[PDB]
Amino acid sequence: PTKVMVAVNASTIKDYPNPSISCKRAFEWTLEKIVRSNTSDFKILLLHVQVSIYASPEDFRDMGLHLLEFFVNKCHEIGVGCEAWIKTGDPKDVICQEVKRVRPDFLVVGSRGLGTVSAFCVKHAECPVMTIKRNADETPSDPAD
Amino acid sequence: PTKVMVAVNASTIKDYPNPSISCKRAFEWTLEKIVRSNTSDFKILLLHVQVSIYASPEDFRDMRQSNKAKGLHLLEFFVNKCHEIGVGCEAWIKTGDPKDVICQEVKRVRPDFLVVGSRGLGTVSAFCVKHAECPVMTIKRNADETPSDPADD
Ligand SMILES: Nc1ncnc2c1ncn2[C@@H]1O[C@H](COP(=O)(O)O)[C@@H](O)[C@H]1O
Ligand SMILES: Nc1ncnc2c1ncn2[C@@H]1O[C@H](COP(=O)(O)O)[C@@H](O)[C@H]1O
Repeated sequence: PTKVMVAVNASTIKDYPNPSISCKRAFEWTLEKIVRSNTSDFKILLLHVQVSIYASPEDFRDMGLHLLEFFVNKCHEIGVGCEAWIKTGDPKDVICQEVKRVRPDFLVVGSRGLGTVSAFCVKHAECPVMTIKRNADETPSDPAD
Repeated sequence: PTKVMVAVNASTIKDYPNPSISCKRAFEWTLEKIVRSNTSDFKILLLHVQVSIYASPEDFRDMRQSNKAKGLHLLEFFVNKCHEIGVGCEAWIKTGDPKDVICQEVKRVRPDFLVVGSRGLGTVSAFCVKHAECPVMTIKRNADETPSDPADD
């Protein structure tokens, strides 16, 4: 079973807990075009890298995981096996550290196509890397978003 | 069926008409890890980018070693590889600057993704990842087939 690591992160423009447009597209494309209906031939490894006094009812209302849950649901829905977890530190380094630890067959990263993370992975990950850029119609006017 | 474009080129260290170590690794890896036994779920699109008076027998040997011929022999190697395991394929040659042409071909043919080998030098693979208008899979060579000078392919 081909182990596909998918680096997933939060959106900075879409409200929380939405995944970034880039990693969502990358994830969905991978399921559409790579996994297809062959759901037992692949295993998705979802990695997200992450960087008390109460005085009124209001303070209780005010009071990474929900991201992972979005993708785990997507996998469950079409029946692909997955494992999802969080590690801490600099995302591009940690992704690479996790590639050498987990040894997935390849790494999927979205990319905003700005020329940080996706470029470093391609350069340094110790497995093949699939870089997926956003569709034109879902690319924000400012590509950095 | 997922259209997989695979950019293939000739080796400069291996005698002709051998594929480069990197694109060979790239192709074989894709068959092994992506296509697997599901040979009808994928279609391989093999692209090679290529960069008359005869006076002596030697001129005919040269012709047979031209880029055109280096090109076709290259395509035939991969088409045989596809046919052997029963994966549908299409293979052709375009002319010009390889990185530019690969990208032009991506937008013309519209494959679901592009597979390129990579020597891991930090020319072609990095340009594709940056510019191709489809997903790009970059596959580097195994340690044990990487020549002492990584520029060699
Ligand atoms: N904090 C993170 N944790 C896991 N993956 C990340 C993280 N940040 C970025 N990525 C990956 O990098 C992609 C964006 O790459 P880039 O545009 O080069 O920053 C996202 O689609 C993710 O695949
Ligand atoms: N003439 C060419 N035609 C098609 N693909 C090429 C050509 N030259 C290089 N490539 C692709 O670029 C890869 C090498 O990438 P790089 O080491 O980054 O130059 C090869 O493995 C091929 O996948």
